[PDB]
Amino acid sequence: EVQLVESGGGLVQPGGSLRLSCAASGFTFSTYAMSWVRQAPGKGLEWVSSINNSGRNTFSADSVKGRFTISRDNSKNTLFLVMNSLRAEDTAVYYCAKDLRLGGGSDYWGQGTLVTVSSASTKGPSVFPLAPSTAALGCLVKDYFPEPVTVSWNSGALTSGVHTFPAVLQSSGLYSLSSVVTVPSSSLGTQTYICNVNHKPSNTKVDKRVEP
Amino acid sequence: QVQLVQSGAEVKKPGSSVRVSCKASGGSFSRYTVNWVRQAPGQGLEWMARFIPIFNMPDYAPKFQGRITITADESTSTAYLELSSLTSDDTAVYYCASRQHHEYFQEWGQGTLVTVSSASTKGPSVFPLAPSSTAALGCLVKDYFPEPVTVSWNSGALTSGVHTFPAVLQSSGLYSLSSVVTVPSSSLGTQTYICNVNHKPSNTKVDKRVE
Amino acid sequence: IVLTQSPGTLSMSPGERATLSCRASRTVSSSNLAWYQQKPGQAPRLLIYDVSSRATGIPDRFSGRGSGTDFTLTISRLEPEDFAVYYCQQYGTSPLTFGGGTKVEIKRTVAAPSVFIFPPSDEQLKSGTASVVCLLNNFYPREAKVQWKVDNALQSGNSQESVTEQDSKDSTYSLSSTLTLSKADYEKHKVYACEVTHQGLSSPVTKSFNRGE
Amino acid sequence: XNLHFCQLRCKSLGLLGRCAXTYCACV
Amino acid sequence: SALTQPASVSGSPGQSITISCTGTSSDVGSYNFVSWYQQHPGKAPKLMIYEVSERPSGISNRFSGSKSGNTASLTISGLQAEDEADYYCSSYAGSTTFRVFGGGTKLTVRGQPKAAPSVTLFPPSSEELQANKATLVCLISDFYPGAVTVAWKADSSPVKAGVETTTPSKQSNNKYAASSYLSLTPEQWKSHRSYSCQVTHEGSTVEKTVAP
Amino acid sequence: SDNLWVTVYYGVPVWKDADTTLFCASDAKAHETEVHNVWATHACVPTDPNPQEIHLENVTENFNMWKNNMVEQMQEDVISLWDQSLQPCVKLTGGSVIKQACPKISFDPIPIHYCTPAGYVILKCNDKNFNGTGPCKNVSSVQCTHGIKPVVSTQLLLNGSLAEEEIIIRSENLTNNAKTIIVHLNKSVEINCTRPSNGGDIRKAYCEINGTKWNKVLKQVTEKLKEHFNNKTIIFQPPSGGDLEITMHSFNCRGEFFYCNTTQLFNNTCIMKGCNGTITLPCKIKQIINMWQGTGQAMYAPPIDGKINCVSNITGILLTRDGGANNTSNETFRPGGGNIKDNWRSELYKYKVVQIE
Ligand SMILES: *[C@@H]1O[C@H](CO)[C@@H](O)[C@H](O)[C@H]1NC(C)=O
Ligand SMILES: *[C@@H]1O[C@H](CO)[C@@H](O)[C@H](O)[C@H]1NC(C)=O
Ligand SMILES: *[C@@H]1O[C@H](CO)[C@@H](O)[C@H](O)[C@H]1NC(C)=O
Ligand SMILES: *[C@@H]1O[C@H](CO)[C@@H](O)[C@H](O)[C@H]1NC(C)=O
Ligand SMILES: *[C@@H]1O[C@H](CO)[C@@H](O)[C@H](O)[C@H]1NC(C)=O
Ligand SMILES: *[C@@H]1O[C@H](CO)[C@@H](O)[C@H](O)[C@H]1NC(C)=O
Ligand SMILES: *[C@@H]1O[C@H](CO)[C@@H](O)[C@H](O)[C@H]1NC(C)=O
Ligand SMILES: *[C@@H]1O[C@H](CO)[C@@H](O)[C@H](O)[C@H]1NC(C)=O
Ligand SMILES: *[C@@H]1O[C@H](CO)[C@@H](O)[C@H](O)[C@H]1NC(C)=O
Ligand SMILES: *[C@@H]1O[C@H](CO)[C@@H](O)[C@H](O)[C@H]1NC(C)=O
Ligand SMILES: *[C@@H]1O[C@H](CO)[C@@H](O)[C@H](O)[C@H]1NC(C)=O
Ligand SMILES: [Cl-]
Repeated sequence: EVQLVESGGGLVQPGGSLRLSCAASGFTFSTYAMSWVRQAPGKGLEWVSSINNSGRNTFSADSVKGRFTISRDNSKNTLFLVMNSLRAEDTAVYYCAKDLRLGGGSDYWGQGTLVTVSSASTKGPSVFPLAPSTAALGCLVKDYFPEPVTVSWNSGALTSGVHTFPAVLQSSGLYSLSSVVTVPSSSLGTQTYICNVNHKPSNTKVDKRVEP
Repeated sequence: QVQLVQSGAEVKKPGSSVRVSCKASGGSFSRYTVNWVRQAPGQGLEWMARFIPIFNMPDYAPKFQGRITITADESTSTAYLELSSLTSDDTAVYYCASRQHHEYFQEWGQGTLVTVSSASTKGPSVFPLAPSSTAALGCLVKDYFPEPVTVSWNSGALTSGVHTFPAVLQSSGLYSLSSVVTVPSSSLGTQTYICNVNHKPSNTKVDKRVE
Repeated sequence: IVLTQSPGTLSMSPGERATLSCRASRTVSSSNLAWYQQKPGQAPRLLIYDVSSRATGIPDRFSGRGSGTDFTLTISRLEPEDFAVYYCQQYGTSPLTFGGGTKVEIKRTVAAPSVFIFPPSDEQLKSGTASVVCLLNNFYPREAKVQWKVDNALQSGNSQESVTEQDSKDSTYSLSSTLTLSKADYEKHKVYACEVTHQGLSSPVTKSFNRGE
Repeated sequence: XNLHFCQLRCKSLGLLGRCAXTYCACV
Repeated sequence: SALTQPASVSGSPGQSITISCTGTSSDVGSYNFVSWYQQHPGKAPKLMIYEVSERPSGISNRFSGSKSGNTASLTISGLQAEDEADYYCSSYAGSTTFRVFGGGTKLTVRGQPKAAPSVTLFPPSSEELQANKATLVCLISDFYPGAVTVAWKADSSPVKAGVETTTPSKQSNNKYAASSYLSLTPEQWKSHRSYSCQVTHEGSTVEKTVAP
Repeated sequence: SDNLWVTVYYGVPVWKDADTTLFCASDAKAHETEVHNVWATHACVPTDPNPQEIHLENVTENFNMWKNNMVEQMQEDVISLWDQSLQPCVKLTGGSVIKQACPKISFDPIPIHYCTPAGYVILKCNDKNFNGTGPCKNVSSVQCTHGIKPVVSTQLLLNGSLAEEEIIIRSENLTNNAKTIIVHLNKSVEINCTRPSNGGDIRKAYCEINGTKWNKVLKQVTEKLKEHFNNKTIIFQPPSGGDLEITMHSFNCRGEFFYCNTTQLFNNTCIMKGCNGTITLPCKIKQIINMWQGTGQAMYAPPIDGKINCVSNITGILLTRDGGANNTSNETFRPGGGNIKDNWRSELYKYKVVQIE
């Protein structure tokens, strides 16, 4: 069976550069036209570039022209994408694809590799309690990078109705998640909670408290 | 099928800009298809603009060179023409016409009357043209703007004998036409006749012709 | 590049071949030239293309040919819905151009106009302007002269006119010369004449009225 | 193309050698 | 996306649905190279149809493509639970455009009924206003269908700025959650009587308000 | 839709000569097992169904077929075509005996077009008796070339285009004898080559040409040559020596490598005992050949069984002049070729890349 394994994705800053590789196997690589198709996280598909079998002719999109150049080493069963002068909008998962014909449909795709173009820095979160006014409480994990964060409640003991939400990337390259657990309005002030948050991406830890 | 349908009639002050649209249906589109031709009132056809493939730029007629802008939205399947710094004799019926394999135009739109003028919209004043010495009579419909006006007689009863004349553009900037009808010498009291004029906006004036 | 159709008007009765032709200034290239039928109130209609190919829809009647600079829009056997204006355009060469057009009028026997005249309307003179209409009804050919006389002083630059698009049944015209002047000047003079030259008149017919009545 | 080998092959037929792309033409 | 697909399409189990793909005459109307792809969450796209109406080996005969003018249609009969996924069309579009993709169509299969979200809104924490900032945590949980409009208010007039809302991901519960974060300085926070999250969900409107 | 949208343009726009990487286009079928199809579906884009030509009225641009980078690129691709498809069992090149698989293939050339990318445009010379160099007065612009079958051959050009008007002579320098002469014909003659299925020498084959229809074309080729060499007695002879690839009409038919003797094609007595009827040229299928691709030798498998047949239109003739006879009331011409770029020139002569801005 055909196999395509993309590599060399990662985190890189605006203006920076990377190179991607696709390892072809299980077919005669040198006879098939190949393509790079990308997908920005949660957006549709975009054709980035294609290359013909011999490699003499390349094709690329206007939104990528003169910065990305597709190439191939037919001796080494490898596909390449040199990605120069990267921008925030270049952030995407980049798929390597074996084509049915040059310009036609792609009948096998790799698992893609993620390229994250972000001028942003590692940081612990800003940890703040979300208090109760039957009754709901919670706790705010603000401005960290990168994903993920692990968070429990009372040494992970409590979970009767926790709901740690999905993270938000802000229009300022920083993620910000909140946590929320349910309670009955007759626990208030007698019982303590905690919501231990840790950002191993830094090691930054805060075992805070939320109270009314 | 292949049919083209254009935006509505418009009225523009001198030294202003007009934009006509032309939507294609049931065929093949692209930018190249639409050419724009015009025709001033009762004058000849006058070609204006196309889109040159390969290069792929607009090419215009010398008359409009710096005043004009041609455009095509491929997904909407619409063409646009944009004429600017308009002058009293840019008044015309603007057609969009589909180029074919060789540049001859097989599909034409229904046309678009752009009436450039610094006159204000106004309803007509209708007056009798009374008989005396077959016998003729008629309705003069004076000082209206813009085109058009309808004229009926006894609501549609009278058709044979009628000659609702083409409009003529007075120096004022308003139009004025006459409707006449030929009728038998002796019916002027026994039979009545009346004229129904209809200007948009926003007049119906139903006038009467005794004597 | 300029292109022209002589003549302006081509008066020929139904079923009469005889034909018109396009004529290029600085020669339009390769057999690259088309023509169109335009009727009153309608958009142009593709007749012929390249030079002799007849558009889908067109039943024969309409032949056509040329090559260098002289392309004949070829009649032979007219019809009731074939009296229209015929335009012409070259594709081949610089900016696409049309040709001023040739009208095919219906020919008939000469008919003098039944000249009708109308004084102004008492409703109008309340506003201060007076409009004197002179109808020329059901005549042929189109060409006709209308002089306005106020106390037999000849008027000029106060009398527009327009004409019917040739009636179907009779194949004749009509004409409205509307003499407009101020009520001030209207009441100052007495006898208002509409002298009509034409073709079917040995003597020019004048129709007159005095101020009420 | 090798021209030497061509010239030499052609001399055997009393002719000079000349490449025709990758081939050997004798004249 | 120079090909237009509908954002979402739904259908009952066992029934047939048709996703449409509309392009120009210089792609879908000029070429029989219309491809169709399936994408479940976090996985490679998968060719269902190629060359308008051909079906690769081991693709269910329930999928089938067709073309008419500039519009191509994907059709899934005997609709199953598993078919819930994103779907993209694609065509060749001449030498310069090369390859266009549709916006994508999110296919869901019906059964579960409508249910408005359980909104929970919190104000800024003083622990946060000690740090001279303010962010309001609007928490949206347990709604279906999975699409919310969030409209924020300041007293009475609306707000466009500081608003950071997330595409709704789906819960273990098989319903949707979301999140909206509005950033204001403590200044503006006090400067108004109230602030409201306002979650529109199939005509409805859940509105929670917080204030000093 | 229907092939070809023609347009006129005036004055604008500026362009200057340049070289750039051209891609190809074809109507290759991705289901076909045939090798040009297999190659072209993944080498070339699908051809546009709405091609566009633009007559650049009142311009004269100079052309030169003998320095045209389009030719070097087609050679690049046609080589890649052969290295992919026609893999010889044994290839003796680069001081190396290269053993790779040589399975029998489905081989027949399809057309490929050459096309400019964004920012560049092909100029086409429509002057109908255009030799190949210098001024062209009916110029036009095109998206891609016409369909060109990459038919690799010698002496006779096959399945190409015809000269529209008169027979054309093409040479980088005609007074130079060492320069090859391409003859573009205005009317083609069929050459019908066959290895018949005996069921026996499997390598014995032949070609049949209507000797009537041919010896007319040749007399006209003679008379056109008379014009370039002041009315002199034009005279044909066999190739005076060299490799079999150029001493014989060598071409590939259905995968097999044909070598045919063109002694009988250039008979001066016919320019009338015999002559009129059918010229039958003796052919020989060969396994060990010299390579047109790079310098070296190669062996392919023995021919397939059954009736091998190709009928090709002869659309041009590659000749070389003799020279030294200048001097003499005579000019001697001999079947030539060998440089496969000359074949691509026989089609790309009228095309020329140019950059816009
Ligand atoms: C140029 O060549 C074209 C194509 O053969 C031909 O149709 C036309 O007559 C020529 N036009 C000019 C302007 O030379
Ligand atoms: C265009 O051609 C005409 C003659 O056909 C000539 O007057 C003029 O010089 C030409 N223009 C150019 C730019 O060559
Ligand atoms: C072919 O070319 C020659 C000019 O060398 C001419 O005499 C002959 O009539 C042409 N014939 C055809 C069929 O084109
Ligand atoms: C081609 O024509 C040019 C003149 O335009 C001339 O220089 C050249 O010698 C011609 N070539 C041949 C082979 O006749
Ligand atoms: C053409 O060939 C002749 C003889 O070989 C030579 O004298 C001349 O230099 C060549 N002409 C050009 C323009 O190079
Ligand atoms: C090739 O031969 C066929 C059959 O006679 C003919 O239709 C075609 O036009 C020929 N092409 C050329 C270039 O001679
Ligand atoms: C080609 O030659 C073979 C053998 O003589 C014959 O069977 C066939 O009919 C010929 N084909 C044509 C097109 O003349
Ligand atoms: C060869 O061609 C001529 C001229 O077209 C034709 O009349 C004749 O019959 C052909 N000969 C044979 C043997 O087919
Ligand atoms: C071609 O045939 C002639 C006559 O049979 C012969 O003299 C000549 O050597 C042959 N050519 C080759 C290259 O074998
Ligand atoms: C040329 O034709 C004549 C007459 O048909 C024939 O006797 C002779 O063998 C032929 N010679 C060659 C070299 O083809
Ligand atoms: C020429 O064309 C015909 C039909 O396309 C084909 O059968 C033949 O093999 C071609 N000739 C060569 C030498 O490939
Ligand atoms: Cl040898």
